[PDB]
Amino acid sequence: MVVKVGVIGTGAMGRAHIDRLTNVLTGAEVVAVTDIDHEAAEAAVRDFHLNAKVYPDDTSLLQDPDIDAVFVVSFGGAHEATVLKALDTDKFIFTEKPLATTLEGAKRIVDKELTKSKKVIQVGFMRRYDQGIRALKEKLDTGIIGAPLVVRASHINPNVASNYSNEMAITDTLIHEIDEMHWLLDDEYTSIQITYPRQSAEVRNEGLHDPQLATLTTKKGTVIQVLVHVTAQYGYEVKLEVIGETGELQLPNYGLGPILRSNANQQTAVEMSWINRFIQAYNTEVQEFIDEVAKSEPPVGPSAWDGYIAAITAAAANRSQKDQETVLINVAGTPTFYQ
Amino acid sequence: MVVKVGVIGTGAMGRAHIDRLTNVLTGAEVVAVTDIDHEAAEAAVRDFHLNAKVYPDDTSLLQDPDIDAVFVVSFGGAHEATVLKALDTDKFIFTEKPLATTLEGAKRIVDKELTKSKKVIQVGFMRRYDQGIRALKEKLDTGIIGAPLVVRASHINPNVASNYSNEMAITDTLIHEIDEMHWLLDDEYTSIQITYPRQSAEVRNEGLHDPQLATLTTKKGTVIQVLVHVTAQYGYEVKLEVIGETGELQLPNYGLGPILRSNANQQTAVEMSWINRFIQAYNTEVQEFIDEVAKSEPPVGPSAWDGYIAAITAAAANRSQKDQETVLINVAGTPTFYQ
Amino acid sequence: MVVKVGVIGTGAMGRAHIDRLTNVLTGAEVVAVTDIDHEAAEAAVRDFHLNAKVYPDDTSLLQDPDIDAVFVVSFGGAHEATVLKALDTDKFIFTEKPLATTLEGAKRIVDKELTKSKKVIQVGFMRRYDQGIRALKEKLDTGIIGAPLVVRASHINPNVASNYSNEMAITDTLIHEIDEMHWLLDDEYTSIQITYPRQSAEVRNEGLHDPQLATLTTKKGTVIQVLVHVTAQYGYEVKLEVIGETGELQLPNYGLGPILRSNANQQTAVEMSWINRFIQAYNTEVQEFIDEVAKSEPPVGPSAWDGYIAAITAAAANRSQKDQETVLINVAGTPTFYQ
Amino acid sequence: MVVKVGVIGTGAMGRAHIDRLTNVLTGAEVVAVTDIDHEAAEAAVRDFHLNAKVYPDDTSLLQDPDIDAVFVVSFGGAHEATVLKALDTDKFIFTEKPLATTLEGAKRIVDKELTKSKKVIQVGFMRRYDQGIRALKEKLDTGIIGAPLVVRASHINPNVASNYSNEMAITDTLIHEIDEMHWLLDDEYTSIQITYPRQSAEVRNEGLHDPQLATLTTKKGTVIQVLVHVTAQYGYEVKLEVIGETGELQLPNYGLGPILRSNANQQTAVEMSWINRFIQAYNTEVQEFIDEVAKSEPPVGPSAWDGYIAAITAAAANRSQKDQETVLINVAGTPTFYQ
Ligand SMILES: NC(=O)c1ccc[n+]([C@@H]2O[C@H](COP(=O)([O-])OP(=O)(O)OC[C@H]3O[C@@H](n4cnc5c(N)ncnc54)[C@H](O)[C@@H]3O)[C@@H](O)[C@H]2O)c1
Ligand SMILES: NC(=O)c1ccc[n+]([C@@H]2O[C@H](COP(=O)([O-])OP(=O)(O)OC[C@H]3O[C@@H](n4cnc5c(N)ncnc54)[C@H](O)[C@@H]3O)[C@@H](O)[C@H]2O)c1
Ligand SMILES: NC(=O)c1ccc[n+]([C@@H]2O[C@H](COP(=O)([O-])OP(=O)(O)OC[C@H]3O[C@@H](n4cnc5c(N)ncnc54)[C@H](O)[C@@H]3O)[C@@H](O)[C@H]2O)c1
Ligand SMILES: NC(=O)c1ccc[n+]([C@@H]2O[C@H](COP(=O)([O-])OP(=O)(O)OC[C@H]3O[C@@H](n4cnc5c(N)ncnc54)[C@H](O)[C@@H]3O)[C@@H](O)[C@H]2O)c1
Ligand SMILES: O[C@H]1[C@H](O)[C@@H](O)[C@H](O)[C@@H](O)[C@H]1O
Repeated sequence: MVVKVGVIGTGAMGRAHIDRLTNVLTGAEVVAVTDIDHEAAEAAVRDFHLNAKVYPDDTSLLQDPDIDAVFVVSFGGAHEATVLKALDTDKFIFTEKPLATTLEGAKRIVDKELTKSKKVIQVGFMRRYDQGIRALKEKLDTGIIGAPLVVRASHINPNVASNYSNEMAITDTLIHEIDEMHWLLDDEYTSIQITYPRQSAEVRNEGLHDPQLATLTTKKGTVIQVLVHVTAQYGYEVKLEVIGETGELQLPNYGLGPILRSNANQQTAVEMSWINRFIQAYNTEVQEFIDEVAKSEPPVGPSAWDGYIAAITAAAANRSQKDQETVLINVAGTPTFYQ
Repeated sequence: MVVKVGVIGTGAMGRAHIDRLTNVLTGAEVVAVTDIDHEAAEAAVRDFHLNAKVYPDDTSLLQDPDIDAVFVVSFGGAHEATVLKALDTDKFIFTEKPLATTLEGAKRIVDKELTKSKKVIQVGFMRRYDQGIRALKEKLDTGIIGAPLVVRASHINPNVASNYSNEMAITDTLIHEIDEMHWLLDDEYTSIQITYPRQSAEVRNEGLHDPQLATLTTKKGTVIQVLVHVTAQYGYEVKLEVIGETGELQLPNYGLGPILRSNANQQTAVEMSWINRFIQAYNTEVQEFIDEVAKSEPPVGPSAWDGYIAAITAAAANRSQKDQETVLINVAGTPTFYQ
Repeated sequence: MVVKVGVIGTGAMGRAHIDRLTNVLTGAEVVAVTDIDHEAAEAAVRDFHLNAKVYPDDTSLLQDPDIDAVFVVSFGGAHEATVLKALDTDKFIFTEKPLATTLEGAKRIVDKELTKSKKVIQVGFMRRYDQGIRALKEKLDTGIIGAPLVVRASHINPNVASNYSNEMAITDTLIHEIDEMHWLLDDEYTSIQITYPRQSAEVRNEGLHDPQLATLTTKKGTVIQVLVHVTAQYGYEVKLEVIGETGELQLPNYGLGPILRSNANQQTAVEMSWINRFIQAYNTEVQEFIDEVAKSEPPVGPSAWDGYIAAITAAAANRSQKDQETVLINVAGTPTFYQ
Repeated sequence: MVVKVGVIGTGAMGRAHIDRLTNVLTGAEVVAVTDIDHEAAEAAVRDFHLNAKVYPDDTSLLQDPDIDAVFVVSFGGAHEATVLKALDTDKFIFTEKPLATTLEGAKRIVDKELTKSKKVIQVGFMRRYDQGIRALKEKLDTGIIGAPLVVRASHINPNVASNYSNEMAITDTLIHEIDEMHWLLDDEYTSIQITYPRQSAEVRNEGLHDPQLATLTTKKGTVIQVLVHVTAQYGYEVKLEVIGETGELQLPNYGLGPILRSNANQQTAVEMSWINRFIQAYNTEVQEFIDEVAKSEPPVGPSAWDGYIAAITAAAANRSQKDQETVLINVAGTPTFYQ
């Protein structure tokens, strides 16, 4: 039997999740939608040929007793309240990142979900589902390179829109690494420091520093060095290297396109779209959520606790962006509810 | 509508197709299976959690009116009779390659299908659906390397089962390249020659020559040199290089796993089976079949005609296997039914 | 103590050898030169600031008692006579390839050398000294991939000059693979066959077929497939893959230049010059010869007998070029003098 | 003419330089040696078949008027006094790194050299002669990736001797990157900071932190992140990546050895010896020195001023090692003498 889904927020990513649920993946149907732009909601039903109700708001959607799960894909600042409303129902909840735009909001969601008899929230950190990143983590966990001492990573994007701010370097971009590293390493963060190399001439946006260097430390002492470079021009690329006691692991060459020998060069195309880079991870992530719902079991993907960790770390990083000083992080031990 | 599927042959690939139809793809349910090994059939039903009938043979399964489409996934030599029996029904038919193991068998199938009012057979030539191979073809077709003069290909398997015969080097293995190159180049064959290099000590099957070299020539004069090496030990690999007038195109190494630096080496894993190497291609081809069946429309993928055309060249190769002499090929034009 | 060298032929490669001997390598001095173009010879003296005598011909140069070794770097057709004269002296002899332009010439040399008390000839087949090619042979010889069954190789050149003939595809280009493969495999050839794929539109030379496919068979059964492509446009490239019973070996990409990420591509440069490609090999080869002469020991590089094997094989290939048919090769057993 | 050389310090590197000068490179002869271990010097003479005088100390050796140049290859701490003595002579001076073990000693040398009628000192920072590193610099200097924003580098070593100390992570290992980067970027340093990640279990030496992270900043604002890992086990490796405004450049994998397909992996060998890694650079660096001396021209390699920059920066690094705090660097303008 089919997992009946409501979607709250039918913009870009909302529509892409609808497409996933409707066209790409198995076992679900979108039967309700809402958007504060009623017209956007109506277009979704129309464009994807859904047999679905358009609700005027989130509150009314959430009272529909036939909806098994909700996807929250509205503006980030709007997640917190909506998630708290859905927690007054029994529905499963897939929220895109962030769990909340403040760490205070995140803690509320955590505290409330912790009052429930079982976990219902999955947060949209898709990196964990990417085949390559997953395969590296698995290899690391065999012990073949010993303990992880240093991690070096890059988050490379070709160009940004007019609306991209200095803070979004953290909240939209580094956030992926923020969720990824503690999971990768099975460790907790103790600090974050953002430093600014010389400013790129390619930056067109007021207040945006690019590139940015993020250094994180963990409780076991692993140091993580992330390069964030969002006006890099050449392509979209995610790089990851783990330095171990006895060896190293890194992500392979990405891409399926051919190797061209021509005009005194050998070359391969580089991905230009993060959308395309992570198509697989999005599919895998959402299919897993649906599969869990379908058997009336809690999600096994990133949780509200993960969302809270990310929120705390992002806020520490936003603080660090002001003065380039190291900010400490102390995250509480995970409630057993979240293991 | 959800397509109700029967699967005939529930070995390695039968199982993989059941898995994908059940857990990954959309719009299908496996409702019946059969295998000459009843235990294998029962194992498939249980391992994939099916509510499926287990029929004692193909003929009984084919006479179940509730089945919309059948998958023929038995030993290659068994496809011919099963496909012919299925053509006595109104079911859609997906057969794995080869269409048959002889030219005469393939021709029987085409002759019978031509008596029907619409086309119902798709053949599992999945290479055409592989994203990398498609990307190479599309780049070739831009003209960037000029005309294709030579193609070099490898079809590498680590080992074979005890039932793998010399003839199967062509009908089970080379058949992929036989179909592929004529699609890739939009050209047809004028000859094939099989030669036998130094026999590997790794061969364990009586009568099997390994490796084998296949030289195919096309009408436009492109020469294709295929290496078939099915006891290679190291891994499963498909390699493709197109030599043009002004450049070259090559398929990249396939791999998701990490690069490991350890013990005086830098290494990456190689796939050990088709099952994972071509998972995308199998998913795509099968989804397309199911989507067509759902509309009660003929398949748009490779046809029994493509199967026959390949069988002509395969039969030529099997003839060449006897004396290592070149065998001429001149295939008939595509009948209107198959255009 | 310094090996005194005379150079016979002071053209492009003659000058390059002079340069090596004078400015790059250790233990030698060019004290005499000759060229049928006297002006070229004088120029070589001035240009390399030599303390050397210019002789009118090879005969007179060869009478200088102070010369320990001669370099034969004239037109290929001139090698035979000069090498035969030099064998009337006790001097060591480095001849560039070919040993002789006919097989009968090569045999005359071998027969004459066999009367001497020690071996004095090294032939300039430099591939054997290329570090990459050597490293591959070495790894092969460890047994790690088992016995070599098939060799796939490419000799890629961007364009040719107007003097380049069909037969030069063998005598100037394939000759390197002809010397290389029997050495690589510790084997003897039994046949060669040249075939012509579709003719490239890039060919501008009368009578030239390009590309050419060369297939060689060996006594142990290994099949060698070489692609010769001399109007390839994109670069100069030497490729080598050995298919073994239990694994494969291939040369890596040549070049030390950086990997560039730019403009939606990842790229490395491709060499356009065979000269640049084989700088190291030429240096290593000549240094070895000099080092042997310095000890008054026989050269240990490719011998007149290797020159003979090359000549017989090349002749067979030029024969095959007429009709694309296989031509047998039965090389006599190696004389103990050459073992 | 032949450059007559004296060598001070005939240990591992001094013997390696003697070997270069005698058996590999052109244009030099070792005619004098000294070592505080007299038996080591005598042994160098025997082992390399030198026609050389053994002197009991540096002072005595420096009085041989037949010596055109001296090589200083003693303990680092002995370089300063010896170089200063040598500057009272007219001989040219090749000193292995470091110029001096204190910045004050380096200044003394600089100050003294500045009084002379020509520059005579070259310092053994061989990285600048490495073909791959040079090719990367050259490409960077074309402007193709825009301005350099960040540099990421690794200095990876398998294991260290029992006498390797924490400070040697800087003075023996990071010193190479210290000289390299300011040259690479044509910039000057403004700061250095050494941080200590998780301590490796592979460390056997009391007080040694491994790995170590070094962050250098430059006047133009480029940030350099170096990973120093000297108990890495797997191999010896130098990595370099330059992140530009519009692209990236990175050094390719080192090695000419083959790609092996075997045992479910594709692999290439990793160098285990620093010696073999930089053999080319050592040869080139020394040949260039000898070629300059042959002409009575000043060296064009790394100078005493480069030695001073390195000593200042190393000193700052050793200071940073105490508390992991950033240390400023402000080197004086380069004297015209050293331009
Ligand atoms: N990689 C990822 O995981 C990833 C990628 C893209 C976007 N996202 C996240 O998805 C969310 C949406 O991003 P987007 O790119 O689609 O933005 P968007 O602006 O296109 O779409 C958001 C939609 O939400 C609607 N909306 C806003 N507030 C609402 C409310 N309270 N209730 C209902 N609807 C509301 C808007 O009208 C709009 O239609 C954001 O949280 C974004 O961070 C995540
Ligand atoms: N397209 C591809 O890449 C790909 C990959 C693997 C296999 N195949 C094809 O799939 C088919 C099956 O191969 P496999 O690897 O699964 O082999 P397998 O040996 O694992 O399984 C074959 C199954 O067929 C059963 N069988 C044999 N004859 C039968 C008959 N008359 N009726 C019913 N069942 C019968 C056997 O008992 C066995 O269970 C072959 O045609 C093979 O060429 C294609
Ligand atoms: N091993 C290699 O890779 C390689 C590379 C280049 C050339 N070669 C060989 O080197 C030889 C010379 O080639 P090149 O490119 O220098 O050609 P070139 O034409 O530049 O020079 C040849 C020189 O030989 C002189 N010469 C001709 N006949 C002579 C004779 N009887 N005595 C003395 N001098 C004579 C010519 O006047 C000319 O100066 C050829 O055999 C060529 O095949 C080998
Ligand atoms: N550039 C490079 O990459 C590189 C590599 C290795 C060594 N080096 C440098 O080479 C120098 C030597 O290192 P090594 O590995 O050969 O060490 P080593 O200990 O093997 O040899 C040093 C030699 O110097 C002798 N010696 C010590 N003090 C002396 C003095 N006052 N006068 C004369 N001789 C003296 C010692 O007896 C010994 O024989 C060091 O400065 C080292 O840092 C540079
Ligand atoms: O049946 C399989 C299948 O066709 C594979 O794709 C091929 O690689 C194997 O050689 C063959 O035995």
